[PDB]
Amino acid sequence: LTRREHDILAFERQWWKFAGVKEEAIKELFSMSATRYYQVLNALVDRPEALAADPMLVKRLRRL
Amino acid sequence: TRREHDILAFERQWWKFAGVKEEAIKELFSMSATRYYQVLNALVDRPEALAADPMLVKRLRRLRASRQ
DNA sequence: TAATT
DNA sequence: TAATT
DNA sequence: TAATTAAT
DNA sequence: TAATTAAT
Repeated sequence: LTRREHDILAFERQWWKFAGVKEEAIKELFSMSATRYYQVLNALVDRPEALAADPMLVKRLRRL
Repeated sequence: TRREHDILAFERQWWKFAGVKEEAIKELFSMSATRYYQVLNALVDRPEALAADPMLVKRLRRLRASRQ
């Protein structure tokens, strides 16, 4: 289906631009490079206050 | 520790975006996300997929070849 | 770039 | 330590 | 003593 | 398109 494959290419194309918004947001919200954010992120997941402050978040993230 | 605070809300709101992405998947192609990801790996590695966009497929192969 | 200096 | 690397 | 993607 | 021990 080409009339539906054309839709599929756009759908993932936009959701790519959103992670870019996250990258821009992280840079302008924390004055940090976008990946050092993720370096300490998985470390703080394995801390009891992280699983107490927001359970579903750390649950999904630790699941990786 | 207030940086830790707003980071939690940040990933929380972008977790909701992932949730919005899941619902967008379920109501645009009538497809569960699991089979959606079961075919995504079978389509990105195609000659036509690489041809349409040079950066998209390259990022997809590079990042998963580094995470795994 | 990214903890490490 | 503290911008600078 | 339950849960959950994921496997087969 | 569901099932099921079994894994983590």
